[PDB]
Amino acid sequence: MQIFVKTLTGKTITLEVEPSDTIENVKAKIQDKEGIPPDQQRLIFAGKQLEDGRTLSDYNIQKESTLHLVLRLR
Amino acid sequence: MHRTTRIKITELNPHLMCVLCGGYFIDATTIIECLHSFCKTCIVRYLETSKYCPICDVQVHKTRPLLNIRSDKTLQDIVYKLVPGLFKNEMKRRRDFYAAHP
Amino acid sequence: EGFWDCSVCTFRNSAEAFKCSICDVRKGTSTRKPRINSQLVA
Amino acid sequence: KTWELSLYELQRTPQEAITDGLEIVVSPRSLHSELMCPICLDMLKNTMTTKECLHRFCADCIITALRSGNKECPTCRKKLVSKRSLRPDPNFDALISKIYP
Amino acid sequence: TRKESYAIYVYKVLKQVHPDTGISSKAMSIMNSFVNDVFERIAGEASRLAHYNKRSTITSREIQTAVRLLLPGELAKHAVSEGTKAVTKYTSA
Amino acid sequence: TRKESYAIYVYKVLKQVHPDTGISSKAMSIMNSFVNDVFERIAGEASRLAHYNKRSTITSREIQTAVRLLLPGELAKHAVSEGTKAVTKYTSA
Amino acid sequence: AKAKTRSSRAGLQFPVGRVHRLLRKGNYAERVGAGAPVYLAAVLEYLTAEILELAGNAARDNKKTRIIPRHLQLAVRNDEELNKLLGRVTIAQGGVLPNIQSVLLPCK
Amino acid sequence: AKAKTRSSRAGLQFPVGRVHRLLRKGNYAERVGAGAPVYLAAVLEYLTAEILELAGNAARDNKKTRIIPRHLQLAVRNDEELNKLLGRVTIAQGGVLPNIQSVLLPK
Amino acid sequence: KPHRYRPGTVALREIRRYQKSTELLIRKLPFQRLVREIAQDFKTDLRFQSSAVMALQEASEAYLVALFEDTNLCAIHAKRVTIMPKDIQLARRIRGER
Amino acid sequence: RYRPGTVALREIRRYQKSTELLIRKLPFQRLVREIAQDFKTDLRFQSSAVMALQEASEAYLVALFEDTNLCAIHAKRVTIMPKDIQLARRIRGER
Amino acid sequence: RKVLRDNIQGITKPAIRRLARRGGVKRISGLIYEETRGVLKVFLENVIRDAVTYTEHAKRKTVTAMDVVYALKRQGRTLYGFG
Amino acid sequence: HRKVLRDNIQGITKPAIRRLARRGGVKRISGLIYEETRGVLKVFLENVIRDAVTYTEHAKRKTVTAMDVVYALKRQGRTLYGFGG
DNA sequence: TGGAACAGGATGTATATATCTGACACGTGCCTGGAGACTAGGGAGTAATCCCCTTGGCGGTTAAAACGCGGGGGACAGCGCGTACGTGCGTTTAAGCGGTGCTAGAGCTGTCTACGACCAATTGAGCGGCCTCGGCACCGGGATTCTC
DNA sequence: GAGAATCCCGGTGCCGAGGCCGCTCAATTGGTCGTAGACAGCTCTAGCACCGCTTAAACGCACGTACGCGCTGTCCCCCGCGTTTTAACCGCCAAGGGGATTACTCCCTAGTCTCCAGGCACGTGTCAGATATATACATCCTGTTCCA
Ligand SMILES: [Zn+2]
Ligand SMILES: [Zn+2]
Ligand SMILES: [Zn+2]
Ligand SMILES: [Zn+2]
Ligand SMILES: [Zn+2]
Repeated sequence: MQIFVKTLTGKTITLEVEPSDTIENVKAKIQDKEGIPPDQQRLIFAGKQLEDGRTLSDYNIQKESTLHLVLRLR
Repeated sequence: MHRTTRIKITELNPHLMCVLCGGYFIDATTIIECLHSFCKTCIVRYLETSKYCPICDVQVHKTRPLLNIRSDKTLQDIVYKLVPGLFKNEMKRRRDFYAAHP
Repeated sequence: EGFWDCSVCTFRNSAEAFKCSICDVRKGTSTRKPRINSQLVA
Repeated sequence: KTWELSLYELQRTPQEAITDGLEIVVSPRSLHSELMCPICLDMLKNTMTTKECLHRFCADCIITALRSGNKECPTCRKKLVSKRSLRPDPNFDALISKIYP
Repeated sequence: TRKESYAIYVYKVLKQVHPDTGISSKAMSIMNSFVNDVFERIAGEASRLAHYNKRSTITSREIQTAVRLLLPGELAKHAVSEGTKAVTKYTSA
Repeated sequence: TRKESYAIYVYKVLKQVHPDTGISSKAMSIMNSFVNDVFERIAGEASRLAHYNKRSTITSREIQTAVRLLLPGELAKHAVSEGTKAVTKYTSA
Repeated sequence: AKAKTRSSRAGLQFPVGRVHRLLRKGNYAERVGAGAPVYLAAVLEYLTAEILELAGNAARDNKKTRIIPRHLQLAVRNDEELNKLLGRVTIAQGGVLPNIQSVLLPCK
Repeated sequence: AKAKTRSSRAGLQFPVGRVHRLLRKGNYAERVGAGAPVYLAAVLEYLTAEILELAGNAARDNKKTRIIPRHLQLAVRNDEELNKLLGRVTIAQGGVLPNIQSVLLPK
Repeated sequence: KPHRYRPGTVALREIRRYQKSTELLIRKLPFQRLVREIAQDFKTDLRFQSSAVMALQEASEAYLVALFEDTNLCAIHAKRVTIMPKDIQLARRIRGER
Repeated sequence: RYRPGTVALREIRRYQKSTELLIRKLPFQRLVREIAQDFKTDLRFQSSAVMALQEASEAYLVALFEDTNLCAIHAKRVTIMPKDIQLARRIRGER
Repeated sequence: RKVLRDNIQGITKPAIRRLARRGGVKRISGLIYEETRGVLKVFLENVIRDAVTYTEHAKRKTVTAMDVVYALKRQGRTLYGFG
Repeated sequence: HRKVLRDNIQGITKPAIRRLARRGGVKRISGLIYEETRGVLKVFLENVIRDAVTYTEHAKRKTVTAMDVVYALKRQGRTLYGFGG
């Protein structure tokens, strides 16, 4: 199960994620492979911003899904 | 090398006279739009009533005709050297004018 | 009318919002959508 | 400004013209520095005068000097833009004509 | 004497787009100047085209080419579409 | 078909100024383009002025004002002088 | 013979007849066609609608109800193609877009 | 009567009649006055003579009996007023003026 | 010691305020007097509509603001934060006015 | 061998004394055709049109390099670097 | 009427500083004021000469906002809002 | 009948860029100037050629002419002398 | 030991002659555009009148400009290093030249037809004047935010 | 944490934005007529594709050096603040200059016809000039030499 994350710089990065994984793990590997601090990341999918305590299966995110990343400096 | 020349002064007097006053060039200033030379007093008195050259009637300036007139030491020395005696007559006149009114 | 979708980040904006709540991109005309080559991440 | 008439100038009478039948004699060095062209250092011919500084030059001399470069007056360093800043001087041409034929 | 302007048509368009918004006199004057300037630009381009091609008449083709030459990108594309639609409607009715 | 150009008159003026100097074809083409550009600029300015003052005629006053607006300084002065001299010579006949 | 305006004929808000008259009287060509005024009016109306929509959005984003030159300037200078079209135009009472070079701004 | 050209009448070398025709057929105004072409022809002749004289000067200076675009470019760019008039104009085969910044010179 | 702001903070505050504001920044009567004196050379006994001097002032301030933006860019390019006449001259020369 | 700079100065004098074109004609023609392919297919070109395009391009680049040199000297350097081009174009108003 | 001499001193240092602040300038040297005065004088000279030429061709004695607009348009400084 | 043309900007060689810089009066050139110049030239050519092709297509022709190029350059403010007009 | 001065070898470059050559300048036929005469109708010059708006002056009221002070931050100069660029050489690539052939398409000519200018009658759209009530400038008071 | 700036809220006033009515002139509708151009046909030219050859120019590599880029230190010159002063601004009045409109008439330019010579396409002889060859002068650099 892979996902695609698109940045505001036109960069699409492929991640190997499990549907049961929570977004905490998602941004964990985001920092691991990109160095983006957790507080600067906002996730957009299906016209809604993901809630902190929710996991992918709640949002019914399927294979080859594209999620948009927004960076806001803190 | 040119030689020493003696010439009639009536030959160049018409080309050395001042039209407005009829006398020799004293403090000669020239209008630069047409390059026409006159006595400073003559041209400054005329310029307060007209904005055109007395000779060729060309517009000297649109607003301030005094802005295009320049005093010419060249023709000054030309007259002082070509004609004899004006320098003595003139400085005697200034001294005898200043000898009574300080 | 109904909620309008953002062109830049696709997050659904309310009909009363004229700049995006996340990316603060001015809403475009009904015919011309706003472009992306305007600013950067920072 | 810088043109107000002085107490002498406002009422001075014209200098009477000398109409007597006398000749004038000039040496070839009487008018030397007054008639020397600053460029060629020779007797002036086809004289041209600048509008702003009223400095006389030989026509060919000033044309060549301006073409070469340094668009300022060779005598007073004041800038002149082109040939249009100069006027011919038939007065001086006639003067040198009778003076040294 | 009368002084013609585009104020009524600008107000009609404004009411069509934003039903609840007004416009001040200075803004209306800016709009009038903008319309006049654009009109002048397009007409000059069309006249130059017609003179270049040895033509004595200005047509919708010349106007379309002038619009393409002047307006950038998407503006030119949509303006051409609107002009073609208006011409087709006028010719049909 | 014949194509008109100012080559003959350019050559006449060149022979008037420099009797023993010739001109190449590329230089002549450049001079022709220069003359056309100046003519177009002056004519456009005169037409704009005539439209501004609500006139239907282009006259020597419009030409003179356009020349003063376009040419800088001494060039404009000498051009005005030559134009007035030519006009008075033509009308005094 | 009921009179129907050409603007209503082509479904436009702009004065097709006035545009035709101005084209005729403007010394652009010896003669003008029939569709040229319609095309020009449609283009002018489209541009006006674009400008007015952007200005209205900008104005009511500020929570006002009147378009002002500041709103017009903001719309024009914030739309890329409109700014390219009006690059050499100065709008009275418009001001400038707020922008400060980051070098001048302090940071950490 | 014998036909006497308007150019000869006004003492000009330029085609007053052709200028009048171009003014009439150029869509500039509804009516064109009689004295308008003479003024324009005289102005064009004066400008041509100015540049041609400068071009000829540069040509004979370089010892080139013939004016070339290089001579035209030198004449135009060496005069401030002509350069300002032709600021946005490119002359083919004209080259550039010889000019190097003093800071670039060897110390 | 009383309150003492470090240099620059008031500068950024003024920058923000004047970038938010839209009014004219030059005095009306001095600008009008300058305009009339400049116009004295071309014609004499001229008269001006108020809208004419208003348009002149608007154009003048717009031109000056654009020139100062270009000068600031030149100054930042030269690794400085202070604008200088060299920056102004370079900006004008590149623009083509000199 | 010469120190650096002498050959550069000689090249500057040589290329400022002459008026010939400095770009290879066939590569320029191929580039022009490739660029034109994106607008209309199967076009034809006149040799004079290609020559005019080349002249305009070279004049534009020469002017841009002059402005770049001015910027580089302003920044207290003698080497031209891309930010000089960027600043020159931004001030000219092309970007 | 008065000779009206020495008027370009009325563009004051605080006004020049305000214009610079609107332009986004943080630090100003001491000679910028003289430089700005010179530049403004040149700009005004050009625009006024063009406007007065238009007015004189119109055979009037009053300079109009439309004349100013025409001068600015000729110079490439197109201005909106004044007709 | 042609298929596709590519890498024709490369034909604008580094020695040619150095020659242009020398005519411009540049003494020392960095390494990225070549790429920057290639991009700038590509943009300029794109604009001019687009305008010229628009003129040609309006003329209902299939050959781009020097008059079309001159008209495009004049429209862009780059008046060019020597090729007609 | 270095640093200023100088001589000799190498290289670019203007100068002095001879080649030959392709473009410049001149002569000719003719045909189309410019000149001479004449008419007529409207654009524009000229004179008179109205009243709109520009100029000039006055008196308060402050808002803003001018002047001086202390100090900290930024501009400028000197130093060191190591990295990117100029210079030179040998090899490889392909551009420029001269020639051939084919044909798509630009350019010119005849026709005839549909389209736009021009004139009349008219009637409704748009401009001028008036009037009113709500949106925005300014007022004051808290509350929040940014600096030092 | 103290202090100055600026957002947030609520009142108040006032003036101009928008709606309404009358008139008049300009856009509609209808018809005619002359010619601009749309289409078909033909010609010939110049743009494209190809060939081979020669050598000019681009490529790749190596080396030394000089110049860009921190880093430090100093000192001087803008910045921020307080106090004095000055003239900008606003409200008011008054006069007349000239911008804007109207009416009359006259003369100047468009349009038509006829005539004819000025300039353009075409053809051709000759010399200005690019190119080649050789030479002496101005630049440039490194190695050597004398003084500190
Ligand atoms: Zn005179
Ligand atoms: Zn006298
Ligand atoms: Zn968004
Ligand atoms: Zn002098
Ligand atoms: Zn001499």
